Amino acid sequence: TDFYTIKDAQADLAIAPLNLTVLLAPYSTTPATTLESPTDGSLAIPPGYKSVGHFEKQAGLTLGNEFDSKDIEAYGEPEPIRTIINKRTTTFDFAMYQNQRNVLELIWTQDFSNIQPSEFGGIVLEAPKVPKNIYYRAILVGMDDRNDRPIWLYWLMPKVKLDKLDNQTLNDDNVIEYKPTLKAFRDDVVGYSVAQGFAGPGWRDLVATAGFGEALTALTITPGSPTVTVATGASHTAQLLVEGDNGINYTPDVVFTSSAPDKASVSAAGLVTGVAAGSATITATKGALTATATVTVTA
Amino acid sequence: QRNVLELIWTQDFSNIQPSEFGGIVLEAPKVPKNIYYRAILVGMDDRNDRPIWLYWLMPKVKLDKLDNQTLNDDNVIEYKPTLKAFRDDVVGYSVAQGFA
Amino acid sequence: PLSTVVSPEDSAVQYKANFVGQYIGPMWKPMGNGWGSLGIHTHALISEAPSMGPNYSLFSSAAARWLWSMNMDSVTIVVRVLNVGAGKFNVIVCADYQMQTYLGIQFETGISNNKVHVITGDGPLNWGYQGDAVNNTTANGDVYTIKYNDLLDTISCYKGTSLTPLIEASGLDVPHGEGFRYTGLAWNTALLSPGVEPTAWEAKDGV
Amino acid sequence: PLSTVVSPEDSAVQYKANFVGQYIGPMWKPMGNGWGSLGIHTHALISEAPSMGPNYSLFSSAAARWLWSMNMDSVTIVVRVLNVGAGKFNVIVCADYQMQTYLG
Amino acid sequence: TDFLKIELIGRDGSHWVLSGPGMGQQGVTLNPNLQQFYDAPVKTLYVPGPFGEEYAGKRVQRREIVFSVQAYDEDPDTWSTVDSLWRWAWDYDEESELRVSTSDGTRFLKVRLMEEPKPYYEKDPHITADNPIVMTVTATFPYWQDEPEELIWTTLSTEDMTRFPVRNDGDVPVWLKWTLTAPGLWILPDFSWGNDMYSRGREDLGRTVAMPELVAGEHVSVDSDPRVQTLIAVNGMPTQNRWKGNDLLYPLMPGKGAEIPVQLKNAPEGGACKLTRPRWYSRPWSRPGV
Amino acid sequence: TDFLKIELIGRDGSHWVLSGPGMGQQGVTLNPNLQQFYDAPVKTLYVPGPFGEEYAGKRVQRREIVFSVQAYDEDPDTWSTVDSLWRWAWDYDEESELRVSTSDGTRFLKVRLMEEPKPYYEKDPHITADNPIVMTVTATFPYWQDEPEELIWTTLSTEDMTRFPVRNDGDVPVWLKWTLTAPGLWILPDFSWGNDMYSRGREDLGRTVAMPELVAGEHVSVDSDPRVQTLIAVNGMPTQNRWKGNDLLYPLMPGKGAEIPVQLKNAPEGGACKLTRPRWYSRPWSRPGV
Amino acid sequence: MLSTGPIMETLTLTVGSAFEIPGWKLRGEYPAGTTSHLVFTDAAGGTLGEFEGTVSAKEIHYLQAPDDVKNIPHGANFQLFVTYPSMQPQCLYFGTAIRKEPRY
Amino acid sequence: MLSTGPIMETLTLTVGSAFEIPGWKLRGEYPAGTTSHLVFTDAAGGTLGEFEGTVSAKEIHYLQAPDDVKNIPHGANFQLFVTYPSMQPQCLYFGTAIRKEPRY
Amino acid sequence: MLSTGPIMETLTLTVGSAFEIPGWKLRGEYPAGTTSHLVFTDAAGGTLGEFE
Repeated sequence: TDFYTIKDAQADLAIAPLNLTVLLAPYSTTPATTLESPTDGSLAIPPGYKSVGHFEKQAGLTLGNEFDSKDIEAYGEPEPIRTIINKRTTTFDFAMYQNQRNVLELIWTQDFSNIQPSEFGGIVLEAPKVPKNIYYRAILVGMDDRNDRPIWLYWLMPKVKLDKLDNQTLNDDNVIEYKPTLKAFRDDVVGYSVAQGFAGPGWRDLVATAGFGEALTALTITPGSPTVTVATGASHTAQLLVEGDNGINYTPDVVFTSSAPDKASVSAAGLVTGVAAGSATITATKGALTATATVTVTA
Repeated sequence: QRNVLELIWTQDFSNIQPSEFGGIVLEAPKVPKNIYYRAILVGMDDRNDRPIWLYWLMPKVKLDKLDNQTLNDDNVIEYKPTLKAFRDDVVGYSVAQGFA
Repeated sequence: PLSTVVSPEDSAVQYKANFVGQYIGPMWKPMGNGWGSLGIHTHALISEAPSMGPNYSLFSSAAARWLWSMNMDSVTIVVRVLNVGAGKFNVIVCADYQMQTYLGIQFETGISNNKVHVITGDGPLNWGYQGDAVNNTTANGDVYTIKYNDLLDTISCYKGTSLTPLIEASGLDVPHGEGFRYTGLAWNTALLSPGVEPTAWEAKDGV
Repeated sequence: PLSTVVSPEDSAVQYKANFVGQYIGPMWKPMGNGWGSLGIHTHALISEAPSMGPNYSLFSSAAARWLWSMNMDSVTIVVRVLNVGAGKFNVIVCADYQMQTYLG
Repeated sequence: TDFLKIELIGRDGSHWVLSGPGMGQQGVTLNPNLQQFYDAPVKTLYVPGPFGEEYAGKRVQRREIVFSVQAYDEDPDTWSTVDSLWRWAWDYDEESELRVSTSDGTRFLKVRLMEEPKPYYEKDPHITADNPIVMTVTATFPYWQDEPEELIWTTLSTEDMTRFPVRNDGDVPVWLKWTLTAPGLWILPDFSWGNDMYSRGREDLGRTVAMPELVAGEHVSVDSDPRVQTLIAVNGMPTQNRWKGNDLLYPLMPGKGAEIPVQLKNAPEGGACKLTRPRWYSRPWSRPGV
Repeated sequence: TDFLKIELIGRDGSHWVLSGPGMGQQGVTLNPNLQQFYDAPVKTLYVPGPFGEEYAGKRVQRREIVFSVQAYDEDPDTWSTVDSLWRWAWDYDEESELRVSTSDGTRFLKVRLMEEPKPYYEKDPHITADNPIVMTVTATFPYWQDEPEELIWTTLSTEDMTRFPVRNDGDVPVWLKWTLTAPGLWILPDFSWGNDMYSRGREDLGRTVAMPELVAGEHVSVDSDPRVQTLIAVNGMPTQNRWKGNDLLYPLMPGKGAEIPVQLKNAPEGGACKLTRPRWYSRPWSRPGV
Repeated sequence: MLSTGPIMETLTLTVGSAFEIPGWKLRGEYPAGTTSHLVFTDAAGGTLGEFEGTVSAKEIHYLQAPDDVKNIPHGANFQLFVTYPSMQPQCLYFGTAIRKEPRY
Repeated sequence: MLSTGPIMETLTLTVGSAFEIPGWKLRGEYPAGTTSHLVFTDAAGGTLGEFEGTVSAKEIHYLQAPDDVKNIPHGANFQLFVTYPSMQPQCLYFGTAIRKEPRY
Repeated sequence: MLSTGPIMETLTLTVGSAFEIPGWKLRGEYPAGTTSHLVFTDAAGGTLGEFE
């Protein structure tokens, strides 16, 4: 086998976080199990998660992983036979610009929900007498939009706490930035400290290549004999679902066509509307794969 | 890809089933898992259409450390692990170097 | 470093069984019909102790072997039995670890075959006969003593308290020594109902 | 381990007693009449071996218990005996520790 | 971890989950580095011998468990409530239970405050509202226990006899307790189980001891435990006085068990016998051994 | 390494490969820094003299071996099983074997738990399923042993004599054991081998001692080692009681060997003799001494 | 180690719960005709239970009703054997069977 | 681990409060016909309570009444079975019940 | 170490399992006609097994 075939490198599996945002929620907010909407697979931020806004471009966002390790030594062996990772500490830091309520609450470790602006809008945010140990829920979601098929890659940290705060320098040519480091703790209710996830049409394209599940080889369709009504009513339209052999819905990816638009007119999303009584053929194609269904239309 | 992510997270993601729209979620384990792999580091020098394949065989490697990764709106996300070689009892060596 | 390796001087050993609990127990290794081929029958109709036999829900002929092995060639087996039907009950002596070759005493109960035989085993569930058959009627609670004497190379069966051999045989071609010191029981019935089955079993090294 | 090993409780026993040494020995414990109630009688007048019996210097009745117990309920006893005179001799099996209840 | 769950039942009946699933729900968690917690401290004796010293036996020592807890809450007032409750859950005179539950079941240790606890940091604890308490508890009975197995045999006959199934699944010998009703003459087993602690290991294999005849109302507790007197009459009578230098001498050795016989005679109104067998272990968890 | 193998055979007969080829197959390996393992501890005695202190003798001491093992498995349940099995492989009352195999052969040391093991890390052991157990074991007999060399001589004659080749190839004196049948008057050698411990090294060069006349059925074992009574009869008779205050006095010193003579007289049946020469060493491995 | 052996493992038993070994825990390459069985044993060598696994092309599945596994106690030994066609059985996983359940 | 084992767990109970297990934690694929069964028992084994969960396509939900859960004290054992259609019950979770309430 | 010597190695046996040593463990160049045999003996040297 040649070197290129042995390497089998794919450039499409390189995901660049072209855009990125961090969302913080109070610890009472229900944690985000996943960011993919169960309806159409779009991005679904759970309620209670508020974005922190812009942050510094040059600083980026650094995810730090720290391993505590212990070498096990054998009497009859010179080198360590094994090593044990006692713990993996995850932190992340970024330099955020905006001066909003949640940003300032995170910076000062105080709840400013009871802060009432003065008659002319002025506010004063006193630091707590004793620093307060407050936990939040963090979502770090980034978008790589390629060919109008975005990939949303995200980190879910159900429990984060301000670990340190970098010194801030005031310069008459730069805006004020707050650069916190947030350490992730393991949440008992969800059973993890940090999780990584992928979603989007681009990720749906790349699941098989990445190697999760099985490769898409058979394009099955919803039951191929749906009955539709010409007259307006409950049964004047019928929705078709296009699935792969690996249990992935490929309806947005496939192309819906009708060989007989007179009988059932098919939309892009996969809705056949009864127009004239008879039988129609609906075909959804994706590359070489295709699926067909014979729709019955009644007046 | 799956083997890269499994190595990074010290978890076996063979049972991870993509959702209806292909999305996956990879949770870090409760306690880091001590998993060993077998590594082949093979390089090719193409000289006069007579390649030299020089390779390293590590029959037992473990993720020793993982450096901090920085997200920048102009660079792809890279995972930079360090893998430590241990001596395999079945083959009797930890690292071998070969040419072909 | 050892000059010679000598087999340890294993002493005389004794074992008991009464079939009072729920199931058979691991001390009886099933054979021939595989695992789960043995069962306990209460016999509450005749007001007697429970007996061990085949599980007639899915089997008819079944053999069991004692988990442990006798430490000497000579052996005594005292069996208290019940006759709640027709069938054949085999007390198995000098068997191998698979009950392929063994001596045995067979008690047959039936309309015309109320008899006792000396048998040589060809597999756990198949056997051949040696010598004639002695007439013997077996009642509930009958106690039989099957002794294999190695010095005389004889197999004998005594009934109740009398010391005269109810049946006897000598010179039968069955291998002895190490690996042929396993004892057991077997049941063979044409019907799917208990026949002659043991409620009490004792084994002892030597005669 | 239980396959290979044989427990002391799960082992047949075999005991002998000869009295030819003309001493009681440490294997017989007197019962009922207390310590020192047993004795050995030679019977040298007739061609006979010594026999165990009561200490007739003190008692006319006695009992002895074999120091160790049997390992199974069924038991065999073989006694070679001498009828020197008038008396009652009991062979006792299935006895308790103090020989309160037994068959004989 | 879900493989191990540590709980404390205080002397006042309070329930705390210090480790495992549900830890910290009551505000108190368990800190690492807890000592003399797993194996029962045993010391061995040695006398001079020809080749140095010769083994002379072993003695088990009382447990001295030194551990630490975190009492925590978000507000100092509720932290103070939790800290007070934790202190209330302990004493010196009376003991509190410490249960360890694993796949091998639940085993408990009765522990008491060996000395005063050492609470809080160097500053006042109301600042952090999350403070460590250093506990030095002691186990007078160093063995981890399970619930004792109790058997009842009642009869209306004048003379009767029964067989109690008994088995020591633990790694240490246990001492049996009997509760015998009166009147009647009881005979109880004192089998050695091969124990040569009196040089009669096989001479006493089937040893039975006959308790003195009991008059009406003289119900007896017969505990073989060396800590307590063997015969205790409920009405205060000196029943041991009529017992002529006989005693229960042998514990239930590990790995041993049988159907021990209990006999009752001369009982005009029958009699009841209760057998209590303790379940003592040297470890919080251990696989069954035989 | 492949030059050294270390094994444990527990009180229950379990087999563990702590080090060497096949180590850790049962889940337990051996950690470094094991002490009082190689050389038998010996203390030397000194008495005041004109030039300081004069040599007064040597005494061997029991071994106090403190060593750590590591019990590991992938899943905590199986790790718990492994740890329980390792704990079950040890006891205080009974000893377990510790075998060292090298090119010099296999030598074993019988060790028992001197005190309670110290298991696990500061946190609960189910987190890692890979935990160290610190074992403080002791060797009452401090010498490393090989299987003893045994010789048998049988005779049908009433009077006979034989010679047993004997040689101590180790570095410590060994004490011979005899097994002599009965009836018969035996004369056994007690050669000094030039040992001046009694100031009779040259006088007792060819010392022989007569056992008392053995009666029928009184087969005897004559163990010269000091841990054991010299004469013990099979039938329980007091042979050493009959033997008038004599004794076997000398061990077979290192580097010494000869054809020691055994004499049998007054044996109408003709009798048998067995000589057992122990193979004791002060180190787990050593080249043969000459 | 010239000859490979089994892997030490644990099984979980629960009262009222079906005993199941998922096939993804016994994934492999099994040609048609490959059999597999699992044997439980006490400390004396007696069989407490024998079961046959459903061997598919790339997995082996075990599934037993709670009645079958009721009698196997906590701490019993287990062996798992796979017999390839025209080949002798080989042990894959040996080990112990713990009972993870509320104790009474 | 070769077999499917229950996870040790604890259930909190409060006097005067409704017992409820939220569905978002008992997640998993449950085909139509699935049922859930939560059993509360004491030290002896006497059944303190039987409850049936309302299964859905992806969740199992429990919701009882304070009158229903009044009889269950702290330390009572519990186990949660899930029975797929045409299958034997499988113990998802076992463990113990603690009470988070003002002690009396 | 002037002379060729054996390597101290261990074997694994299981009851009810086929004893097997894989070929890739006993590697090396073996010309035609080479014969290998494995001998199992006891503590006294008595042969208790031999395989080809």
